[PDB]
Amino acid sequence: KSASSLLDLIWLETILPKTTSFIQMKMSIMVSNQKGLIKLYFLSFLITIMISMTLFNYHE
Amino acid sequence: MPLVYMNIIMAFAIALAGLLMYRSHLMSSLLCLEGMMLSLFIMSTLIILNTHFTLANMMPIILLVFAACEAALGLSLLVMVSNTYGTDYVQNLNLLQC
Amino acid sequence: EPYPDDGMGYGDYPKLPDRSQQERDPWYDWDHPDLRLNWGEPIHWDLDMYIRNRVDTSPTPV
Amino acid sequence: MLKIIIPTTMLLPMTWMSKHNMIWINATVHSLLISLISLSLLNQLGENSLNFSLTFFSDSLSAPLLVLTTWLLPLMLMASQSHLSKETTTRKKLYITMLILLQLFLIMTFTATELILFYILFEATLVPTLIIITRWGNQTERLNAGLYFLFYTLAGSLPLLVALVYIQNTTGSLNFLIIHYWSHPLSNSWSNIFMWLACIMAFMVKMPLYGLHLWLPKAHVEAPIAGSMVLAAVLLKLGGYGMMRITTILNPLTNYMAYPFLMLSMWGMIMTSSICLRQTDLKSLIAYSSVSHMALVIVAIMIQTPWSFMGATALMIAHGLTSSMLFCLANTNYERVHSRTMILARGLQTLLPLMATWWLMASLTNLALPPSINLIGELFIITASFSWSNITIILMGMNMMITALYSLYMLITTQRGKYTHHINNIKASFTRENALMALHILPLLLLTLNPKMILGPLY
Amino acid sequence: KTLLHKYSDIPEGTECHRKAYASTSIGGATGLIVSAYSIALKPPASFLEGVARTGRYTFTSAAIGAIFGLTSCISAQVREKPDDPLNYFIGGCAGGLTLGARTRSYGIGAAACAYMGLTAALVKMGQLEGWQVFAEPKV
Amino acid sequence: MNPIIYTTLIMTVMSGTMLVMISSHWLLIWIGFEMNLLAMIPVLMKNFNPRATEAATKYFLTQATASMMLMMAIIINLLYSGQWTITKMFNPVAMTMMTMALAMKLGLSPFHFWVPEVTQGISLQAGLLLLTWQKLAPLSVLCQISQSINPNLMLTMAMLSILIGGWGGLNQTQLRKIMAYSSIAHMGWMTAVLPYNTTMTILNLLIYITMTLAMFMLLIHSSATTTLSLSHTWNKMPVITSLMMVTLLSMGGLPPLSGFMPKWMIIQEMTKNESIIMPTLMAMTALLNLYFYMRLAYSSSLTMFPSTNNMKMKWQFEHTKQMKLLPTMIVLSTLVLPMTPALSSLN
Amino acid sequence: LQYGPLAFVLGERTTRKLTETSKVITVDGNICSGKGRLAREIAEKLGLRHFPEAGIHYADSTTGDGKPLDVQLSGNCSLEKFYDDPKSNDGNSYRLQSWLYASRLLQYADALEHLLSTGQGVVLERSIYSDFVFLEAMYRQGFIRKQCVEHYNEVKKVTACEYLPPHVVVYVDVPVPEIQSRIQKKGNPHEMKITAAYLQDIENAYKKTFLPEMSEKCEVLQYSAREAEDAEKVVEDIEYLKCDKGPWPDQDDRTFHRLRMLVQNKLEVLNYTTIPVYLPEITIGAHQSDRVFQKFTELPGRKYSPGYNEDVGDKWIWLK
Amino acid sequence: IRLQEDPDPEDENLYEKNPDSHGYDKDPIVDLWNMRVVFFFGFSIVLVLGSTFVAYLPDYRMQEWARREAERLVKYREANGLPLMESNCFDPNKIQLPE
Amino acid sequence: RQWQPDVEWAEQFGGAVMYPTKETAHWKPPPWNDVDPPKDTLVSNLTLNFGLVMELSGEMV
Ligand SMILES: CCCCCCCCCCCCCCCCCC(=O)OC[C@H](COP(=O)(O)OCCN)OC(=O)CCCCCCCCCCCCCCCCC
Ligand SMILES: CCCCCCCCCCCCCCCCCC(=O)OC[C@H](COP(=O)(O)OCCN)OC(=O)CCCCCCCCCCCCCCCCC
Ligand SMILES: CCCCCCCCCCCCCCCCCC(=O)O[C@@H](COC(=O)CCCCCCCCCCCCCCC)COP(=O)(O)OC[C@H](O)CO
Ligand SMILES: Nc1nc2c(ncn2[C@@H]2O[C@H](COP(=O)(O)OP(=O)(O)OP(=O)(O)O)[C@@H](O)[C@H]2O)c(=O)[nH]1
Repeated sequence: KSASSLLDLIWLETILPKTTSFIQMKMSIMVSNQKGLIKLYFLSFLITIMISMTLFNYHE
Repeated sequence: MPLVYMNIIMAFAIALAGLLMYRSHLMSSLLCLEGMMLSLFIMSTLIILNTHFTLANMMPIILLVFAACEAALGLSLLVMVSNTYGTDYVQNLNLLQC
Repeated sequence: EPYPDDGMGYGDYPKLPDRSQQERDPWYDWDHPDLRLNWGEPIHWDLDMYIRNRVDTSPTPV
Repeated sequence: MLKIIIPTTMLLPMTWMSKHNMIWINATVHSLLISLISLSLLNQLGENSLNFSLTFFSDSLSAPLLVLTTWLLPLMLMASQSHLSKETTTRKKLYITMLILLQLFLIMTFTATELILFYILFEATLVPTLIIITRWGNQTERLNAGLYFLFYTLAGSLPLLVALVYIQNTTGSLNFLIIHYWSHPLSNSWSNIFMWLACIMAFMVKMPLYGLHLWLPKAHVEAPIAGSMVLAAVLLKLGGYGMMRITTILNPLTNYMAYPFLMLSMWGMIMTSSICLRQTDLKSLIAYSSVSHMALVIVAIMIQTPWSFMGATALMIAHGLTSSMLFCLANTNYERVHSRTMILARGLQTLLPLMATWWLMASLTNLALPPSINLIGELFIITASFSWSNITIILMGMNMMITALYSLYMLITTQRGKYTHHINNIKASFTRENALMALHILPLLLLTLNPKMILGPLY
Repeated sequence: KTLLHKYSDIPEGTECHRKAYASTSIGGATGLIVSAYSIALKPPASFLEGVARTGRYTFTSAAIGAIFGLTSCISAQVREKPDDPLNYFIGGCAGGLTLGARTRSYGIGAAACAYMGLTAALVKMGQLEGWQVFAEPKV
Repeated sequence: MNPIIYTTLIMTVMSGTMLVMISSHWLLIWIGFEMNLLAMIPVLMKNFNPRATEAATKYFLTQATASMMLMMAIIINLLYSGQWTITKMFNPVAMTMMTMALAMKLGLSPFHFWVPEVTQGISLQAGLLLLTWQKLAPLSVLCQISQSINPNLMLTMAMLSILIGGWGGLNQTQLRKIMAYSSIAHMGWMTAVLPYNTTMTILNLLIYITMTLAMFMLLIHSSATTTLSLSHTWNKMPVITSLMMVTLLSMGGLPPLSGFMPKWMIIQEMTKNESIIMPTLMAMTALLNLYFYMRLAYSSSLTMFPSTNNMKMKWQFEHTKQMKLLPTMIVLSTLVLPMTPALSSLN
Repeated sequence: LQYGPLAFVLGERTTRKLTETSKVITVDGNICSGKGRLAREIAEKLGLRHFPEAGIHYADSTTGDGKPLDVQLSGNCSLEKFYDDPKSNDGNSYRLQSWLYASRLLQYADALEHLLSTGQGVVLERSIYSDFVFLEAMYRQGFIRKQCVEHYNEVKKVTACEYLPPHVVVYVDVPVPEIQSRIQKKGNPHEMKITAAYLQDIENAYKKTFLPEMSEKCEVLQYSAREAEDAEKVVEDIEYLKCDKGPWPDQDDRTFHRLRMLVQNKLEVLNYTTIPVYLPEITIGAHQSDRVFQKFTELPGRKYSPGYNEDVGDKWIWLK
Repeated sequence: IRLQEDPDPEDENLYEKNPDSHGYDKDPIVDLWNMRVVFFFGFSIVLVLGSTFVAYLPDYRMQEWARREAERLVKYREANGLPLMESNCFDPNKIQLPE
Repeated sequence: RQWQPDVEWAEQFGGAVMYPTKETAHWKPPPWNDVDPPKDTLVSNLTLNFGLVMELSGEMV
């Protein structure tokens, strides 16, 4: 119940390896679901332009 | 930096914002694409004409001859999507979802 | 009846009574006489603990 | 080296252009011959490491591993040649190509003189192994197992690459000699703390350490036998070779930081051997057994005392030859019954008499009786660990008591019992199997006479 | 980096009200950035739904910063040790608890404490020893 | 497309990009970019399918404005400096405009959104030109002006490139889409050291181009576009799948394969500049690239996916394309690691 | 070279060599109606290269020596097995139709390549745009299931769209009772056991679904049994027809360059036939497929590339 | 049916064809040579001849030399009445301690 | 024999998204020939009124 199960095969596998897989996966579904509308793409360009020029103080 | 220079670059800035703020018409975006090269032409001309950079008068025309060349292909691109979709509406310009 | 759903991952495995293989009728025919086990009978989740040469739950007189 | 590396490389075109059926013959011929040549490096001079060229050098630690790897190469050939005899000539030739290439990297890695050159080939061993476990595996979980093995090793190795090049820019050259003679005190500081963690985690994952070890039960069990040996018999020690070399610079920060690793290995080795006390797959039984032995090597390195380093190499070599043996043993049954469950094939001494005897000495070597090299390694660590702390003998011996139960457990469950009634396909053991098993245990008991050769670089 | 200077200028273990309000601003500022992107790539419903999405994203980000700044500073006062990296860990991961509180998931809250606390501790090391992430080209 | 017209149109793109690397005038740099843009659109519209028009429209709409934005910082730099020479920019906001304009011509930051679909829509051969020849012209400008770019802006955009590129590849099916996300991840790799050292950016370029061009236009030899379609190729040409895995493993960068050439050299330079957190996270997310690299190799050669009975027909025939320069290109993209001192030659 | 881009650049036009005798006529009639006989006679009368209807081993005919290979090694489906057990779970029914349709793709590509490389006409028996009516007929009879229909339609949409229709199709109508009589005069035992229901199912969807829509892009001249025997007359009608439909009236060298480039690549013309759509009738598993391929590669002449198999006796193998 | 695959054929009894089968491959004659090569190129020359080479190697990591260097150092040191081995490792006279 | 991928293993990779969700639950995979299905053609022969009605294809009638 412990040792072989719980700690191993459940816990030690769900803390380091699988959680990193889940973290890499939850937003993988996101960053690969762009709706394909040109309006949304160029609107994200506006923000990326706006935040970089002055809001992040990237000029200086 | 005088006011006449400011009004042009600011016009470019608002032209840039409207270009990437696609409404439900590709022609309007193409029209708003038309803004900057004219703003670029105007902005370039005041700089070059003011500073008496005689040879640099090249570039204003050089700017226009090719910056209009995309408009040559862009309009045909617009009529191409309007020959299969029958509409310049950009909401249907998303067939490349997957 | 399956094991209690404590989240331990036991699944739908049957909760056979905690009774060692030592508590088997020796004279009854067994397909695995060294384990007193037949064929296809769903074996205990902890068979390798209640096996003949391990923990035995046979009733002591006292 | 050039005198071992070149013959190893030249086996590659030889096997490819060899005769249709003579591939197994010729490859076995010269791989044994190359191992004989590698016996020449077992000699070491007084204190200076045996140096041949700028890029290649050997010491009293690399050479005992070099002979082990080249001696292993014939063994995987014969063990795997049973089932591989039922596919295309190119497929079989591709396998022998891959073992030859895999061995080639191991020989060049162990004698690498530059730490960067060491890391390049140390991680390069992944590619030959990864394809072995995946392509020629005989299960379905191999697909997930290969990913687990590759990603665990790589996720730890990458910080090492960043850490290694940092030493190059700051200190200068990373030659294993110039590093030793120009050791500077790595003072305690948060940047040095992560410097210590990066240079150590890469080798810890490949040990594996308790917690960073779940790739082993998946990789080793699902891997083919030609692989199932090397992932347990040589390249785990490759992580060991990395530790004993990289810790030349990590002083005195190691003693302040070693505590989480020591407790994880020293306490986890009891838990890992407890898994072996209740297991269902024979391959998994030996796999978790390897973790317990390697965990004992993990703690052994970190005291950084003369006795610990000797017992480290002694157990490191002995376990590899041992754990390789048990995988051959599990292979023989797995071919006859076509399953890995322990209780399915109870009773083998009744049907196979000598197989029980080989199983007896195999389970005895893991039991580590005196004067077997396993015992001569574990005993040295116990004394070194006891000098470090008197309490650890409770944990150190507990495994020694626990390891007796499971090491004899498959002996009782498989051999010593009534033969299973329904099974009827057990055949008299082929003379290949018995000859292979003798090739494993005869050097081990012969090595008992002269432990000085394998005792390490501090004898 | 006016907001970044606003936070880092306040000495550790003092002016906790200023440190908290600076923490809210930094947490608030990143709230607008993520929400504005979310509205852009994913078109919401009518504007009231859009600001509802914007409000939620900003609220969590501000809340994570708010409690983190509070506990990261009072810990230095109470424990009388500002230099320790743990002084950021104990509050750095509590933001993960706050994220779990607004998302209603024990697993995601606990895992976020595992990660955010480590990163928050790492940030303290970065300021202490002299770590640089965007280092200028030196060689 | 009449072959004579097709050859001329590629030559113009050949000429347009070549003009950028040989120009010393800011206008002439913008001059070839517009010609290069003007010539690719017909090349992309090779099949005239509605998807191809979608890809061409997206590519034009994201590149023409970048050339327009390109001209904007040119005059502003002209306004504050008065010289068109390709040199350091003497006005900060112009170069802040410049880096974004050049990058979104390329796509590393959220600017990258056009790369995935546009690659998918166009043909496989057309996808090659966009992804192995269009990355030199913007990099040519960035190499020349690398002296004074803001390190904060460039590295952030490089981080986002490899982080977004690797993450999106995991959830992709069409081999064209994995190609775009793999390219996005690698472009951040090559441009991360761009402010620090320029030689190892060009190192990554030649290294990345060789493997990408080889494995793109080898995929053309397989005549497949989906993971399942690529999976079937083991039965027809198992050598192709075997070669597919070698470059795929090289694509990830596992030593001693030559795909580890850039990743190694990049970490060396960033470490030399005291930037050490930057490479480690940069190296970490490279595992995401390997995962879908490894997944594709799983379905290609490492296992055997089910085939189809009608595919027995293909065994009786053979390919007709002469795989121009293909065979040598795998060799120098998976085995050239021992030739590492060749870095000095690029300087 | 084999009409590469260099060839068309240097002057290898296609419309230059086309003459009015360049026709892609097909003779497609009912089952056992002697349409093959009429197709052969038309070829003899005109300058048309006759292409008899492709079978299971037509691919074998065009490859190697033309010797038919093992049925399992060359299709895995046999026509007579479908006759005896049309409802067998082995899927020999749909596999027979699907492989035959792929054989039709090769037949069309060979006809188009010869037509566009020599200018000679071609007469076909049951061209590409014919197999779909039997698939529908076999579907309604119940020999195959619905999922066979959608898959086959998927092949038709993906592949046949890339090709172009015939000039004027020749149709032969012979009544089903006479066809059921015509099967008996043959005497091949697998050919008697076929029911009149399937024969009827062939004919009704024929006149409802092949003649109507092909008529739009290619005229149809019906020839019943009495005029199916007539062959001198039928040539006159096809000569008195200008083919004002399809793309032939507006076909140029540019599209012909693309058409020959794709057709010459025999792999490409059926590259889209092996869609990863997995059907129980068509999906050969990994072990079975691998074993058959080993059988294929061990065969003579196929071990290496054509002209490079030293087993057959290709000399100079070290210098080619 | 779903899939068209041949099942697991069998586990070929290698002993059945040749009763003296050796367990290396199908073909007897090469298989007979297979022990003749693994035994000859194994036990004979890398195990027996291998052992004699390593066991009789020229002395490894000189000890009997170091054992030799003991007696004259101790004999010299004890005979003239000087402690047989000094506490300090390196000469301390030339050591310049800080301040 | 060693385990080999079956049809149920291929369906995992066969979808338009490797790891599907509620958003991708209806995303149809792209057509295999990459030619998306042509929708209804948008051509309108304006019935000209004269005075005789006229049905034109472009300019010519
Ligand atoms: C010492 C100085 C600083 C002191 C203060 C501490 C730092 C500031 C506060 C913490 C900032 C980092 C923590 C995350 C903040 C944003 C959280 C957020 O947006 O949560 C909402 C949402 C989570 O849920 P969601 O994924 O949308 O799924 C459910 C949908 N119904 O998530 C989203 O909608 C967005 C997607 C997930 C999050 C993406 C990453 C956001 C953070 C990026 C790094 C910010 C670093 C800031 C600090 C350093 C720079 C100043
Ligand atoms: C660095 C890490 C490792 C990187 C490489 C790893 C490679 C394998 C990785 C796994 C790949 C997936 C699993 C196996 C896939 C097999 C692919 C394949 O096509 O297999 C079947 C095929 C059949 O063989 P066939 O194509 O007919 O060619 C026979 C030789 N003419 O087989 C083949 O096509 C194979 C053909 C092999 C040809 C070998 C040629 C040898 C030449 C030797 C020259 C010797 C010169 C000696 C000179 C001496 C003096 C100096
Ligand atoms: C998968 C998660 C990680 C698994 C475990 C990996 C090992 C744990 C440690 C992680 C960090 C490894 C990277 C080490 C880089 C080289 C270390 C070294 O040589 O020490 C330097 C210290 O290294 C660092 O500063 C960086 C390492 C510390 C941790 C921060 C980055 C790593 C953690 C985040 C990325 C990895 C985690 C995964 C993310 C998805 C010394 O330089 P310095 O700081 O003194 O520089 C001079 C001056 O003082 C200022 O620079
Ligand atoms: N599945 C399938 N079977 C076909 C096709 N064309 C012909 N067959 C079969 O071919 C077999 C033999 O040819 P028949 O149909 O008897 O005759 P035919 O060649 O069409 O015409 P005749 O030459 O007049 O006899 C029959 O069993 C047909 O069903 C086709 O397109 N698909």
